[PDB]
Amino acid sequence: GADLTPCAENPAFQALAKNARNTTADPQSGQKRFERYSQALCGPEGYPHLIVDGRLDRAGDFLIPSILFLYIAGWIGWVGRAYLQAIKKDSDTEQKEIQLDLGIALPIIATGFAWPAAAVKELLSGELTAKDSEITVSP
Amino acid sequence: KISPVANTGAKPPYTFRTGWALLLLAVNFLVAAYYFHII
Amino acid sequence: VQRGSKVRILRPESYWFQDVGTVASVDQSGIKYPVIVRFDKVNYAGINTNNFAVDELIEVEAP
Amino acid sequence: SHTVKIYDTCIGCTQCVRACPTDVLEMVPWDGCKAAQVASSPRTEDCVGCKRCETACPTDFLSIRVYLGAETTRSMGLAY
Amino acid sequence: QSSYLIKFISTAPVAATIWLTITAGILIEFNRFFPDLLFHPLP
Amino acid sequence: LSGKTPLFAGSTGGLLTKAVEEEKYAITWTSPKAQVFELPTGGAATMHEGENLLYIARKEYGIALGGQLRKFKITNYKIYRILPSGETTFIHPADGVFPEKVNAGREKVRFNARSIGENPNPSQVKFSGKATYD
Amino acid sequence: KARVIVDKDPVPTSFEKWAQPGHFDRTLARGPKTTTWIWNLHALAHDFDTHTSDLEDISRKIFAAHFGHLAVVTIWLSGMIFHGAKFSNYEAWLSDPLNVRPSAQVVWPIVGQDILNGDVGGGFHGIQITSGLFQVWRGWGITNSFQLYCTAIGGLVLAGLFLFAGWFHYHKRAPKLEWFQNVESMLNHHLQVLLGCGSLGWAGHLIHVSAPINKLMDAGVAVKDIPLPHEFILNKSLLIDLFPGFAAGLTPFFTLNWGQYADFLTFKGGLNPVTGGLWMTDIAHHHLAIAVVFIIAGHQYRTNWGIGHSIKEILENHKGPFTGEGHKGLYENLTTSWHAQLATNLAFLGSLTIIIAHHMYAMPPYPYLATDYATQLCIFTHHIWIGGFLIVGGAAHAAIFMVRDYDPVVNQNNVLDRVIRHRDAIISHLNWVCIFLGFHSFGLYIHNDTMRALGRPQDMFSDTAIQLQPVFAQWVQNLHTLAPGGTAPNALEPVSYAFGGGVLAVGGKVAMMPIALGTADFLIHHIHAFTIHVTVLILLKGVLFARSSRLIPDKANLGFRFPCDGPGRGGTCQVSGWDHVFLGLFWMYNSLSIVIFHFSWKMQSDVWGTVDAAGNVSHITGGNFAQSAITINGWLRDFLWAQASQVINSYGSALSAYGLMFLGAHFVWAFSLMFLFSGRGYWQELIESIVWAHNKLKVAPAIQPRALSITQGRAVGVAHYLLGGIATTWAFFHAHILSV
Ligand code: CLA
Ligand code: CLA
Ligand code: CLA
Ligand code: CLA
Ligand SMILES: CC1=C(/C=C/C(C)=C\C=C/C(C)=C\C=C\C=C(C)\C=C\C=C(C)\C=C\C2=C(C)CCCC2(C)C)C(C)(C)CCC1
Ligand SMILES: CC1=C(C/C=C(\C)CCC[C@H](C)CCC[C@H](C)CCCC(C)C)C(=O)c2ccccc2C1=O
Ligand code: SF4
Repeated sequence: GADLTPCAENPAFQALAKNARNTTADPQSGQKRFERYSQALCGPEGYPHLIVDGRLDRAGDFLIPSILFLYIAGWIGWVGRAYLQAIKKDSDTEQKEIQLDLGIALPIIATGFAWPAAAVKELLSGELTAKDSEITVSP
Repeated sequence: KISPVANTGAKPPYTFRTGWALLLLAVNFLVAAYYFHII
Repeated sequence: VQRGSKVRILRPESYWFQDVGTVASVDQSGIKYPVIVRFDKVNYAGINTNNFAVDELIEVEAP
Repeated sequence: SHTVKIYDTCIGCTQCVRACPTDVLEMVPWDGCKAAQVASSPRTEDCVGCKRCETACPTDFLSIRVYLGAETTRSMGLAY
Repeated sequence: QSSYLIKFISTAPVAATIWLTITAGILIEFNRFFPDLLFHPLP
Repeated sequence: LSGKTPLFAGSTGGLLTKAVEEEKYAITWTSPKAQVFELPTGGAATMHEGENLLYIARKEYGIALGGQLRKFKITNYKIYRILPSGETTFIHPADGVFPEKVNAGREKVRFNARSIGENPNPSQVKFSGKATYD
Repeated sequence: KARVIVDKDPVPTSFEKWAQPGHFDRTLARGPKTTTWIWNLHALAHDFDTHTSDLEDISRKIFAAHFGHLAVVTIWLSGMIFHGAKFSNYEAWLSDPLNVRPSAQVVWPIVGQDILNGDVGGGFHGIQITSGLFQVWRGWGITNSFQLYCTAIGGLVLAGLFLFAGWFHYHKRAPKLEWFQNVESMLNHHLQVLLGCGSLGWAGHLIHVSAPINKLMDAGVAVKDIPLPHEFILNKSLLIDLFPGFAAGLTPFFTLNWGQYADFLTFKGGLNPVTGGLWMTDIAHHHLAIAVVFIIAGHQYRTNWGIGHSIKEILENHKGPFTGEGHKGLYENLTTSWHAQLATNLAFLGSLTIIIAHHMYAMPPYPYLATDYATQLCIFTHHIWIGGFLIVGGAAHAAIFMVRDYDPVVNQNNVLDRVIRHRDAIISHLNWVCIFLGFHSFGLYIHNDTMRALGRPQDMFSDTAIQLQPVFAQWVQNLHTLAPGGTAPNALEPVSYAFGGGVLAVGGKVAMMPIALGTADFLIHHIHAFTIHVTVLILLKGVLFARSSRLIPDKANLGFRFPCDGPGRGGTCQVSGWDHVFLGLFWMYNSLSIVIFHFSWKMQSDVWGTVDAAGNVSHITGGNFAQSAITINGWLRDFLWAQASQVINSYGSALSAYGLMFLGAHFVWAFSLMFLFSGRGYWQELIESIVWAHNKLKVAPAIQPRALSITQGRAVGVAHYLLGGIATTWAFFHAHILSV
């Protein structure tokens, strides 16, 4: 909290709420917007402010979006990492990169929901990191 | 080939690295404690 | 090293330095850098092959 | 002026000489048992320095380099 | 043949266009029903 | 030095003041036929059936021309260097053998027995007057 | 010996080659070992000359590729009129073209973007349009939506026919090389049928449909009261009431009593007072005169009946004392190389497109176009830019002809060989002209810009000070104002009120007035001449020196597209014909950008503005052009800083997208500077370190990643530099003029 008030009681917020300019086709989209934003904290200007402190009182701001991202993003990286590794054993690696082998990819895309488990498994004992001595380097 | 490009000579736990880093981390929580009014 | 063996180069200033490569041929002569190798990754010029000496090489896997 | 230095990784492809615009490089017989040909750079005074010799070399890194240096009329490509 | 058509769809652009349009349509369609979503409302 | 000039009307692209003051060059060749060939500096010119001779401002014009001559199956091209005092020097096929082909009489020059990685560092050689490429 | 020669089923129609890429080239067909293969795939897709050497295979691809291109244009053109049918206010716009703004685009009620559908007018919520399609349809006599709905389906049908043609030709029925080489037949057909008959046909539509209908509409009748076009044809009583010349019929035509058609084939040459636009009868008489000239002109060439000209004989017989063999060999070059034909067609087509933009603003040829300043400004700006790009393309393919298709045997002592053999004198003098103009065009601004800061307004180059008047143009102006009477006697009013004459007022607006030329126009016209000469120097140099130079004797062997040819000889950077085109585009953009700026401020200051009943014309910017356009700070102040107020303040209103695209355009311009200033060498070493992190975590790509090629980095930059530039003034021109 710094130079702010609750959004529900702030006058400048209520001033903007009367003229909300509904976004979607729904007529009440404007009033429905300002209703939910009353929970957040607002400043003198009348717009809401988010606090990414990490306090559980206000976690929907950044913390819940933060967790939802990393589960989605690690899905993409684990899938890409596994699809790239599976191709390397095959003969024609470069063509499969451009012309995707969907038979190999979609089973991998079916997985990835449990990417944190496989990540920890490779970290504890496996292939998450190659040795520095066996990687190309400049002089 | 006079000097290797990769260094070696350490063990799994890395006691010296963890000791100083955990100290730096302990200070960070102490600052957070005053901010959250834990102390 | 015998022909058909995977080999890890140790020569600096090589694009494939600290990378594995097969041995396509060896020359039974007094020539320096007699061993011929081939890699999957191409260099900046796209040549994919170059000759190297015996001391610049490790036998990673058997032929 | 521009020094052209050749190293031991030559294999006698002769692709450097064919690319020289000014005929600076000339193959010479390697007395050793490597091959009957290894490159040389006798007429280095006419080296303009276009690096065509380096692009044509098939080694991992070059068997022949072109270290630039002092400039002259022949090197700067001046017809005036 | 159909085997050739599938390879054309599996290439980089067509696979990217088909996938990104699907991810785009989801965010697009979700945003018309659930309008604003500045944050997650906490009970 | 003898020969006939290629027949062309002339061109601004050509010889300049440098030729009078320092080191004009020349190129000589002989062809059985009389074709049309592009000159080194713009334009097109015919060539006579015997002992064609052309004056060029640099050495690069000649070898660039010689490469074009090889398309017409002409391999006897000789380049000279004419100084202001009239001194001429036979240069490009310095021996009877061309450069790409090997000849026993020649010697290696500016050859380093080591590889590029083995060259010394600059800090090892500073204020001595020597370079790393030596 | 014109003949239809065709090969039956050369190329099959399998889907196999779709899957495997790089089929067209052998180097790319091997495999994608590297990411540069991807970029090279697109850069070599249309390089048919690199795919094969047989001109039959090249021409068949080109002739069929054109058909697929036409389908794209027809789908586009059919798409525009379709939007006018379903989502538009055109039916309401005809009721009041002066109070309702034109709109045909509607964006859906999704996140925050329903704002763009503001109250454009006529009870319709849509984006305001500046292409001017509404004025065209009124010129076409379209008065209802169903009529437009029918035309759109016809274009889509026409699109399939063109699409069917390219399939039928490349695969089933491929013409041979002889079919394309009969030039004398091609030119007769295009002049007579495509241009002559097409012009003659449009005269029929104007005479029967547009001219009568528009003559009822400007009178004041309701849109519903207007009969349909077929009603005019069947019922001649309605047609005779407006144009009584039709009562005589077609007999005055055949009997050469052509004066009876004077009612609807006039030569007034002025603008319609009611609707700002040329008279439909004058436009009706236009195409009829054009068709006869084109139909007659196309019979010049032989086309296999012994009667006509051989173009080879015309060119060869035009020799002279100065030119050795004249135009001998040009016919062979133009009949053995597609690039030469492409260079000529592009260059003069681009100059044509610029020439259109100047005619249209002074001679508005559509109804109510002049009063719509927004349509008029974007229309001029549009074709001005497209012509600039096409001219630069002409120089590129002109140089590509040299490296690829030049034959020294053909071009021996001809007009072209003689041009290359004195190229130094051409450029050295053009170099002198470019310096002379840049000093005496821009230096006069600095002298004014410097003097006004020093408090010395008397020492400036201004209308009160030293003024350099454009006497030559003012003389040519008076000749046009006096063309009514004397020379061109039958003309009642001049060809345009821009040259001079009385003012024209539509509603409260001004359609056109005399454009007075003072010291400011004398300077800007020289600025244009300065900037035009320099891009010619850049482009013309690439053409002559693409084959060889004093620095590089063998430049053709390296090709049209090579980065440097080494770092020696000082530095040989950007020595190719390609890089000249890359540099010329910035100067094309520099020159063309002042033209539209000269147009915007002059027309707003001197021409456009509200007009009172007493003739008092309250111009938009208040005549500030004369005393402010002489200094650079005046443009920065009065043009850029002032007129951009509508753009930045567009937030929270219907024009908010223009403020966004305006601001976003500056980004892409600056993002361009990454690739222009930098070099491939740094970026490859950066990717090297990033590849290590992937080799660490075993995410290493099989296709080894490499930085972009050198010529690509230059190409990628100029693409951004121009896109980010043009989009900026695009939004500024739009948001400013649309508000005012
Ligand atoms: C009826 C279906 C059909 C089929 C099966 C084929 C099959 C073939 N054609 Mg063919 N062709 C067709 C219709 C067809 N064509 C039509 C209708 C035309 C007239 C335009 C042509 C004109 C044509 C030419 C001129 C050539 C071929 C060639 C080929 C062969 C290689 C094509 C390839 O792999 O590239 C596949 C490429 C694509 C699928 C991309 C095509 C993109 C389209 C045409 C344009 C899209 C424009 C779009 C609006 C731009 C938007 C940009 C922006 C939004 C991003 C192959 C046998 C080539 C050949 O034989 O090589 C020797 C060749 O030179 N065809
Ligand atoms: C009639 C018009 C026309 C035609 C038929 C051609 C045809 C050709 N040109 Mg060419 N050119 C033209 C106009 C034309 N050009 C103009 C106007 C210019 C000046 C800009 C050039 C400049 C030019 C150069 C500099 C070169 C060619 C080359 C070529 C050849 C190969 C091009 C290629 O592979 O295509 C494929 C081309 C690409 C994939 C490039 C894509 C560029 C995109 C479209 C730019 C983005 C613009 C877009 C509107 C931005 C908004 C949308 C975006 C944000 C999504 C081919 C014969 C090349 C060649 O080697 O010829 C032998 C070559 O080096 N041309
Ligand atoms: C504002 C930036 C700027 C300026 C001033 C110039 C200036 C010039 N460019 Mg250019 N150029 C630029 C940006 C610029 N360029 C950019 C960004 C590019 C990349 C696309 C290029 C690419 C480019 C090419 C490719 C070419 C040029 C050419 C030219 C020259 C044209 C001749 C001319 O106008 O006479 C000279 C005019 C001026 C210098 C204008 C200002 C001079 C004032 C009025 C006089 C100064 C007063 C006084 C004497 C000062 C004395 C001070 C004392 C204390 C010393 C000129 C030197 C062309 C050329 O050289 O052909 C001859 C050419 O081919 N340029
Ligand atoms: C990564 C580093 C970075 C970043 C982020 C910026 C950021 C900025 N620079 Mg910049 N700059 C940098 C480094 C950077 N600079 C460096 C190193 C230099 C060299 C010194 C410069 C040189 C420079 C110049 C010379 C200029 C800038 C400008 C700008 C501004 C761009 C204006 C704009 O678009 O507003 C941001 C607003 C938007 C993006 C919103 C509008 C666009 C909408 C959203 C379009 C739709 C986008 C859509 C999602 C994607 C398109 C898809 C479609 C194609 C299909 C912005 C503040 C320009 C400026 O405006 O300054 C006044 C300018 O002229 N900079
Ligand atoms: C709590 C909180 C906070 C804080 C945070 C932080 C400070 C953190 C950091 C963290 C860190 C300091 C960490 C680090 C890490 C490292 C690493 C090392 C990473 C990475 C890993 C890996 C190795 C990866 C791999 C992978 C995976 C796993 C999956 C996907 C793919 C990939 C391959 C990528 C804040 C204030 C913001 C907010 C509130 C709350
Ligand atoms: C930045 C820069 C680069 C580097 C630029 C690069 C490597 C551009 C890379 C473009 C994209 C990001 C490549 C990767 C695209 C991905 C494969 C797409 C992923 C798929 C999803 C988007 C669907 C050069 O190579 C260069 C060369 C010469 C002069 C200047 C420059 C220069 O400025
Ligand atoms: S290695 Fe290079 S310098 Fe040696 S012969 Fe081959 S091309 Fe010539």
